[PDB]
Amino acid sequence: LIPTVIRAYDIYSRLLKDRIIMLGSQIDDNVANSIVSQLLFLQAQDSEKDIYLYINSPGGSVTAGFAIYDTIQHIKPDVQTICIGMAASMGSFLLAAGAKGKRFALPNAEVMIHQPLGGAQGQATEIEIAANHILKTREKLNRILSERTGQSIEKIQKDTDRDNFLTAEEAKEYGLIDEVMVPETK
Amino acid sequence: LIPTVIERAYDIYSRLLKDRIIMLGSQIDDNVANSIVSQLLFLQAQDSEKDIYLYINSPGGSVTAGFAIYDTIQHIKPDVQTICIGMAASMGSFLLAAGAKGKRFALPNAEVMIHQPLGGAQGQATEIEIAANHILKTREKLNRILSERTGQSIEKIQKDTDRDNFLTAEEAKEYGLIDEVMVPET
Amino acid sequence: LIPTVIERAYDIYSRLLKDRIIMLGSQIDDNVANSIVSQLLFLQAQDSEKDIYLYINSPGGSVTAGFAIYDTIQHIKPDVQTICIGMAASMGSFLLAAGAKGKRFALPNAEVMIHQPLGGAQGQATEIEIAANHILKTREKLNRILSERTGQSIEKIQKDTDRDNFLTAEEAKEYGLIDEVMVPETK
Amino acid sequence: LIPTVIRAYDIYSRLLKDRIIMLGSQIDDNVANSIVSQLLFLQAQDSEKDIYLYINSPGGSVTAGFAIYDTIQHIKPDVQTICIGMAASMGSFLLAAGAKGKRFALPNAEVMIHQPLGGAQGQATEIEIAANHILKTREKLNRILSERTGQSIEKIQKDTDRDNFLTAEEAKEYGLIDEVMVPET
Amino acid sequence: LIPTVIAYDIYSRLLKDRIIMLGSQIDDNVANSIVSQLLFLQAQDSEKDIYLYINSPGGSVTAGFAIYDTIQHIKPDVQTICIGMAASMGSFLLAAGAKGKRFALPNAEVMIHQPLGGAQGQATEIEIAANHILKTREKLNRILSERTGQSIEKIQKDTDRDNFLTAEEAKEYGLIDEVMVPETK
Amino acid sequence: LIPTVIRAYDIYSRLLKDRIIMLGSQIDDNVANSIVSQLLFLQAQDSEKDIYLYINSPGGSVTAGFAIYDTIQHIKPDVQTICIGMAASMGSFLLAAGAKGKRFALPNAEVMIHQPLGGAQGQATEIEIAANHILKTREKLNRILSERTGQSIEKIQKDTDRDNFLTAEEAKEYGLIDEVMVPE
Amino acid sequence: IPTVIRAYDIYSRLLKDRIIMLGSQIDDNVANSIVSQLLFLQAQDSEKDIYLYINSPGGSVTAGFAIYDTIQHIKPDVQTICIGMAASMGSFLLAAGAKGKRFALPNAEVMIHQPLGGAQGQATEIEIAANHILKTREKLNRILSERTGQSIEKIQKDTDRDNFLTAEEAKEYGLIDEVMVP
Amino acid sequence: LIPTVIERAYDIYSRLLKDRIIMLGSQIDDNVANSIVSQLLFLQAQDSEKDIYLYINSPGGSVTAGFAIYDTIQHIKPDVQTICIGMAASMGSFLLAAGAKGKRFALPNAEVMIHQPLGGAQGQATEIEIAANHILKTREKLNRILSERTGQSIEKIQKDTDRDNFLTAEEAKEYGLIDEVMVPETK
Amino acid sequence: LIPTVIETTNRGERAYDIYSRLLKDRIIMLGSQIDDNVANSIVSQLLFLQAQDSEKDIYLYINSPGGSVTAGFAIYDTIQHIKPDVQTICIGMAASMGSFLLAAGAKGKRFALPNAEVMIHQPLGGAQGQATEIEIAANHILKTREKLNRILSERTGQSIEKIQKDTDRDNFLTAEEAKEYGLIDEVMVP
Ligand SMILES: [N-]=[N+]=NCCC[C@H]1C(=O)N(Cc2cccc3ccccc23)C[C@@H]2N(C(=O)NCCCC(F)(F)F)CCC(=O)N21
Ligand SMILES: [N-]=[N+]=NCCC[C@H]1C(=O)N(Cc2cccc3ccccc23)C[C@@H]2N(C(=O)NCCCC(F)(F)F)CCC(=O)N21
Ligand SMILES: [N-]=[N+]=NCCC[C@H]1C(=O)N(Cc2cccc3ccccc23)C[C@@H]2N(C(=O)NCCCC(F)(F)F)CCC(=O)N21
Ligand SMILES: [N-]=[N+]=NCCC[C@H]1C(=O)N(Cc2cccc3ccccc23)C[C@@H]2N(C(=O)NCCCC(F)(F)F)CCC(=O)N21
Ligand SMILES: [N-]=[N+]=NCCC[C@H]1C(=O)N(Cc2cccc3ccccc23)C[C@@H]2N(C(=O)NCCCC(F)(F)F)CCC(=O)N21
Ligand SMILES: [N-]=[N+]=NCCC[C@H]1C(=O)N(Cc2cccc3ccccc23)C[C@@H]2N(C(=O)NCCCC(F)(F)F)CCC(=O)N21
Ligand SMILES: [N-]=[N+]=NCCC[C@H]1C(=O)N(Cc2cccc3ccccc23)C[C@@H]2N(C(=O)NCCCC(F)(F)F)CCC(=O)N21
Ligand SMILES: [N-]=[N+]=NCCC[C@H]1C(=O)N(Cc2cccc3ccccc23)C[C@@H]2N(C(=O)NCCCC(F)(F)F)CCC(=O)N21
Ligand SMILES: [N-]=[N+]=NCCC[C@H]1C(=O)N(Cc2cccc3ccccc23)C[C@@H]2N(C(=O)NCCCC(F)(F)F)CCC(=O)N21
Repeated sequence: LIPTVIRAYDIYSRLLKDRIIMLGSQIDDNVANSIVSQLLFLQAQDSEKDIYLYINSPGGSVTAGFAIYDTIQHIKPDVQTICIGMAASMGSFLLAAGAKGKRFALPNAEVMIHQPLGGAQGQATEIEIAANHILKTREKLNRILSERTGQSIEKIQKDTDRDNFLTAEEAKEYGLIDEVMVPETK
Repeated sequence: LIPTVIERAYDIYSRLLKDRIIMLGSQIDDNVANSIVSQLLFLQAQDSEKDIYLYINSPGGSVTAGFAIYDTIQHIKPDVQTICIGMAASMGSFLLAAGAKGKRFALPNAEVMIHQPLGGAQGQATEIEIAANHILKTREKLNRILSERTGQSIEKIQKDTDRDNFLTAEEAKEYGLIDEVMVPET
Repeated sequence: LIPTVIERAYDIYSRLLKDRIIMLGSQIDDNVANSIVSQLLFLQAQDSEKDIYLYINSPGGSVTAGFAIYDTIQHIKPDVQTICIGMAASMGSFLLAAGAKGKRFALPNAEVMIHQPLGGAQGQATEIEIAANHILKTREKLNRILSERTGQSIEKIQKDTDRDNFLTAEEAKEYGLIDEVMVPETK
Repeated sequence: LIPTVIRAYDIYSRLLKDRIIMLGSQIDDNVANSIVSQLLFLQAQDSEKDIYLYINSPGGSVTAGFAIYDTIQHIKPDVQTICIGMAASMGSFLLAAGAKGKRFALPNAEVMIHQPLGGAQGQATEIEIAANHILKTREKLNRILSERTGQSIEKIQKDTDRDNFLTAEEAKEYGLIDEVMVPET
Repeated sequence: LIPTVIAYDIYSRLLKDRIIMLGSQIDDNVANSIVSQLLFLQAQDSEKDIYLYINSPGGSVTAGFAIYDTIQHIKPDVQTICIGMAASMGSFLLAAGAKGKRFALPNAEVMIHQPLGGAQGQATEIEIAANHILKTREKLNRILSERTGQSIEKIQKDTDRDNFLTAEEAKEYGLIDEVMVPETK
Repeated sequence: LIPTVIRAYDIYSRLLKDRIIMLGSQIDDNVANSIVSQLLFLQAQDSEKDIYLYINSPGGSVTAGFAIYDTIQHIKPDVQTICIGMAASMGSFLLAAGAKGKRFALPNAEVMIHQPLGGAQGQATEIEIAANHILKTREKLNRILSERTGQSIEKIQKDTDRDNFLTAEEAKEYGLIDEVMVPE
Repeated sequence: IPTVIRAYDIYSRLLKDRIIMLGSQIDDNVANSIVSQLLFLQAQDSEKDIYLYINSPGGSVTAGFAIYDTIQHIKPDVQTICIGMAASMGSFLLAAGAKGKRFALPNAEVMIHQPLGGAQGQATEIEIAANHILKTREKLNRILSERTGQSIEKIQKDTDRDNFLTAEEAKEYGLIDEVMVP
Repeated sequence: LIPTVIERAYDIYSRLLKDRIIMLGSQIDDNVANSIVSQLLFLQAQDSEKDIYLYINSPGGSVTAGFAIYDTIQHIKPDVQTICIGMAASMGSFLLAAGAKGKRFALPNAEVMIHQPLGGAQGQATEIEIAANHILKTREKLNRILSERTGQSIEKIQKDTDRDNFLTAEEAKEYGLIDEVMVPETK
Repeated sequence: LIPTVIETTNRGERAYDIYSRLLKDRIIMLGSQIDDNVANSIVSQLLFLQAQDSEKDIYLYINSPGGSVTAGFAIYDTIQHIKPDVQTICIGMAASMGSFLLAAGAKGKRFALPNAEVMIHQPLGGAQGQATEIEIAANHILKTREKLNRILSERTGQSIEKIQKDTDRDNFLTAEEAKEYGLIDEVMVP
């Protein structure tokens, strides 16, 4: 049950009013379509002011993740990315896809990078097509990470061969984020 | 949970429909086709001249449902722009190609896939024959229209759709399924 | 799932009903038939002169639910237009063929299918006989009305419905199931 | 529990000693392999004496049936066919396949003929291949039935379009069997 | 069915007075809602205390840290009040409240244990998962050490298995500052 | 379908306006959280006026029950308890937890007391911990019942060993309630 | 399964006259049995022909290759006789019989296609499985070319999808030598 | 149905055991290991000098069950030949490599596969650590023995077993898992 | 499918299933999870072998993940009761009650092959119902553990308190480690 805040907003709709979008679950097409539409709407409201993408996600669909990636790059406003809780797989990809100098993580947040997961069954030719497709998809993802992080493509491939868990501070020095957002007031 | 925007209160997809943006964001069944057909007809009645924008993030689905969307696009006066974000596969890519000439787009990292239609039949040989003839006719009809829409020959469409054929956004433009790859201008 | 329209706030399908368009967009069960019957009666009461438009994207379903729609169409004063978009199969195509003469339409890539009715029976020989005779009378009743609506003879309908018979929008017109293929004029 | 008779035999193996093979179930590969083995065994014991194929079966696999059919035709001994209870689909095809003048049914035995059953899922090209395969298989069945019964291929195709039940007498005059084996007073 | 007051649902009414309800197993949905609420209450009033009700058996560690980090990031003191139970990540969040303002009511139950997880597949994948959960445990223990005043190794021994504590025992442990006494009538 | 009464209220929210809280189901964390919130709301609405806790419950979670218990004792207003239908296990504990002199049952209401239920699976040391935990919980429940009823702990222990059903009148003489509320 | 009279079950009686029955889907259990039978028949008599009955929809590739290698290893000629059907690895094994001694009965069905498989998990795991089944296909197609006389590129085209053949069509393709007429 | 052979009525696998052939033709579990251990012990007692022949067509399975077989092979006096027919995967290929040196074979089209051991663990971080340390020790143990049996270095074994690694019979020979590919006589 | 072995005699052919042939030479196979069926069979086998010869050694083969404690104690007590020495040999694995029974073999005749795995841990159980029912089950399994630990201490030479710490969680041991622990006497080398 999502609480209401007083016009009357559900808490997530209230956050959208101050240009905060919530990527808070597994990335499927429904989540992507919603985050795309929110990005488009916020552009139309104001092309100058920053948008804030909250990321607490284990990842999910690559294609759905790319719907969000492209929409972030297409629109005029800077899209800040803030990892809170965890950003894994396509979650961590989108965290690195934020506007330069405005990608953050909170101190105890967990960033994880790995290679894409998929499947194929049937004839040897069908297996070959699926294998060729997912290998092209991985290289596409590794290319963009290399550009976004400033690590070489070969380093990205080695480090994503298996699940690679990084602390907030480790994700900064890797180049996935720009800053560990510390508690100033405390 | 779909967020709400206030600018009167709209759910996000209804706010997009106010600016003539329809969302084809899931598998194509009869329910999705009927919702889209109704949105198309409604937007015509509001304004028969202004452009409609059909967002496509879909893996295809039912062929007859897809054709309900196709025929309703062609019937109405407004240009329906097609925009592949995320992925457009099978009947999704067909409906991408059915967009108004000069206004079929795909974002850079969007995935396009074409293949032949999928079906099934069980029972007596006479029933298998009838179902086999039906799905072959259905493929000829799809290949006919894809040839007319892309500029490729029917024989090339049939070879290239014999098994799953993945295409980048740029490869989709070279093939004639889209007109432009919508680059990040800003 | 369903988008809202502000033109008072309507869900999209309700906005279409305001312009006398009814959506038969699913498998025909009793819930669907009751809704459509209630819509037909409402539109009559608003205006007995103006046309009603029955959008048909349906694979068929319950025969009796189909006849609930059929009888309510024939009972009311207004002409009810039928427009096949996507597909109209089994009782879907029967209802497509039940539209007011000269106002049964299909868009060019719509699919039409006709067959005999489907049913079942399990138990004693006497119960199987009763169920068999019932479904046979139902088929004759369906074929008699299809003959009258299309102009084809009862024996031609019985051969052409013996198995699944797929027809294009154009083939549906020349069979007599529709009157006109609604071609795109602006293109 | 199959009873034993006395050298001790289970009852079916006792029947096999007198050259009687029991086709008493759905025709799958295991049943076909056993009957094929039995036919080859009985040939080796005596290439001349008749073999008696009891048929109480609803049919089953077409390829498994043709394993039985071809093995019947290949071997030297005449293979009598006896429909008791029922012979349906490939069961009735095998009933018709017996040695000429030696295909029998008992008076209340049921004979049914229909077209083959199958299935296909996936791409339109895969569906096309399965359709063409099963249609060829039906033509193959109807051609052999035509030769065996004396009826035309076109009549067999009309009479097998839907389930078609026949009495013993009706199956005789159709040409599926030669005689109705009546009980003596 | 949640009751309404005049029109707020009861939980939304509590949120109007800066009370947030952590009353279920901690998953990502619950974490995102609480994070959103914490950020909203900061924006309304950056000075005034927030009150975090905890009746939770724990759940996801990463979801718990989403809540933990947001509490530490915002300016307002976040009071924590254990009512019913605070277990696992629940008790971690109870200890994470503003110093001097972590409470439990007299019959509330506080439980602490080590995190739970899983791994299946190759030895190398099991190794990676094992090193990951051990690092997560050390991170949890380091922060609990800081919050309670107890040593990291005392936390490790005391969380090796389920360790149930009364409200009073939790206070002397350093998980809470006070056992909340009844209001003055 | 819960009926509405007319400002429009669903029937339970209407009862909440007049300081009546419904504990009408199994006690889990959700029920407890709702009731806790209602008790805190009614305190803020008026610190003086009585609150009425309707109890028709088979019990449930002990920790969820203690969330309701502690919140009752915390707040300023007297909380009346009224058992209608049944109060079993933690249900009867909460019945007994009402303000002194204002714990009621209607004449055919069923009151049942028993010991807590739980479980454990795994290693002997895990079983021991789970066993020690549930025994301390029983000692905690029995100590508070002793105080609330006037019965000795050892009498509570014997009487809760197995399921012990009590009539409304029997509940009064035991000390779980103060009065059987007769027809007016 | 009936008995004949010492007492034999019918399949064991056929093994006494050097006949092996491949009458089911090819899994490891069927392959271990047939390999053991082949070895036993070699030891009894290294010169006399062995007769492999084939009524099989195919099955595991590796299990099929257990039977294939053992046929090629032993001294006796193994005749292959397709009765009912020989599909996929069943047809591969049919083509593997001694040269001039591969048969099918008139109405027997022979089918050839490419091997089936599957893979799930990481892209690197999918790549390995893809490369493995592609190698397995080249190996199967290579041997069929040698056994039939057809080119590797013709075998790859004809096995791209399910391809059904009559007994007569199997002869002129080179999968068998003779149609055994009654 | 396993066929019977008469000379004394043996089932076909028992007939093979008479001539000192043991069949490892399935997934390795405790039952299979116990049976193979017992056969090895029995064959030793019959004749401590003559070779034993271990047929391997197996996808592998339990590591401890596999080591039951490994140790019993090494314990007994007779040489235990190994012959891969069809496939030897994981612990299957380990046991293939464990045959008497100079007497480890594969037929030309036999698939040999080497990877790292598989396992799992659910529960507390401490319980996950114990299960992780156990399987890592087990992999080191397997890799050390493979090194001694093949002549390859431990670090090369480590890299080549990190993922599923399929080898042909010939590739298994040059890797050192087998000594000979048993080619057929011409034609 | 358990293979059968046929040996020629002067008066025909004698057929044994392989495990029954091992029993002829006083070898008993503990090759599975220890349930009551496994225990009863092993108990009966021990009793039979005693009656055949009260002086000759019996050989207990152990490849077992453990199982029922009471079933294990059926085997344990029967071993101790009979006169013949019962050698124990771990091949593959001996875990939990498996390793306990390994440790229970005749002093000096407990073995393991070099790559055999030996694991010790505390007993497993469960309880559901009333607090008092939980108490009884808890007290019962705790007494069972004390009983297991006390006998292991006598058999290994390790103190009760070290056994308790070493069995608190799953403790995997190599064959050599099991020797030095006192669970076995010798690693039987090739
Ligand atoms: N180079 N260049 N660029 C700018 C051309 C954008 C173009 C277009 O292609 N689309 C298609 C589209 C659909 C869905 C999601 C998308 C995400 C990323 C990009 C495109 C998307 C919609 C957009 N409109 C708009 O924003 N209207 C304002 C209303 C937005 C609302 F408030 F409804 F959200 C309507 C007017 C128009 O011409 N366009
Ligand atoms: N170009 N051209 N033309 C020819 C006019 C079309 C004609 C008709 O055939 N239909 C049937 C129909 C139903 C459903 C979906 C369809 C999709 C494609 C084609 C037809 C469809 C409805 C339409 N009306 C309308 O749009 N009224 C405006 C309201 C629209 C709303 F806002 F409700 F959506 C009512 C008046 C009328 O005569 N028609
Ligand atoms: N002989 N004769 N014939 C023509 C008068 C019809 C007659 C009748 O038989 N019914 C029964 C009926 C119920 C439900 C669905 C039906 C569908 C098809 C036919 C009948 C139906 C109701 C109708 N009314 C009405 O339409 N009122 C207008 C309001 C309609 C609304 F707007 F509510 F939908 C009330 C007054 C009345 O006498 N009748
Ligand atoms: N006409 N004619 N033809 C007989 C010559 C045929 C030839 C052959 O092709 N086969 C293969 C075969 C296998 C299985 C089932 C089959 C069914 C139909 C046809 C062939 C079959 C076996 C047969 N043998 C035999 O029958 N031996 C007698 C013993 C039989 C037993 F008693 F074991 F069953 C061994 C000697 C031999 O050269 N052949
Ligand atoms: N001290 N300090 N520092 C740093 C300034 C915070 C900064 C920011 O980093 N975010 C990202 C963010 C998103 C979601 C959850 C988060 C939880 C914890 C931290 C960050 C979070 C959003 C925030 N905004 C805001 O609060 N606007 C007021 C409305 C809040 C609402 F009412 F909607 F909740 C918009 C303006 C802005 O610059 N920021
Ligand atoms: N004011 N005061 N006082 C009395 C001081 C109590 C103190 C506190 O400890 N909490 C924590 C708390 C949370 C949830 C359930 C609890 C149940 C029992 C005890 C504590 C609870 C919240 C409370 N607030 C309040 O009641 N505000 C009134 C509105 C209540 C509403 F109507 F929203 F329910 C906010 C102001 C405040 O300092 N407190
Ligand atoms: N030419 N050539 N060939 C074969 C002699 C090779 C050699 C060998 O490599 N094996 C291993 C082996 C096991 C299982 C299946 C196999 C299949 C194909 C090849 C090998 C196989 C066993 C064989 N023996 C034998 O056949 N003894 C006869 C009895 C056979 C029985 F009747 F038991 F089956 C024991 C004596 C011996 O040195 N060998
Ligand atoms: N030097 N040295 N070393 C070691 C002496 C071996 C010793 C022993 O330790 N065992 C235990 C044992 C059980 C099960 C499987 C084992 C596998 C590998 C090693 C041991 C095994 C049994 C063996 N016996 C025997 O083989 N008898 C021959 C008949 C065997 C039969 F035919 F029954 F299988 C009985 C006489 C005897 O003293 N031993
Ligand atoms: N030391 N010690 N001694 C053995 C004398 C003990 C005594 C007894 O208490 N039992 C009960 C018993 C039952 C089952 C399992 C047991 C396991 C452990 C102890 C006892 C068991 C049976 C035994 N008998 C016997 O062994 N007869 C020999 C035949 C054995 C066979 F071959 F059948 F297995 C019959 C004669 C007799 O007085 N006894």
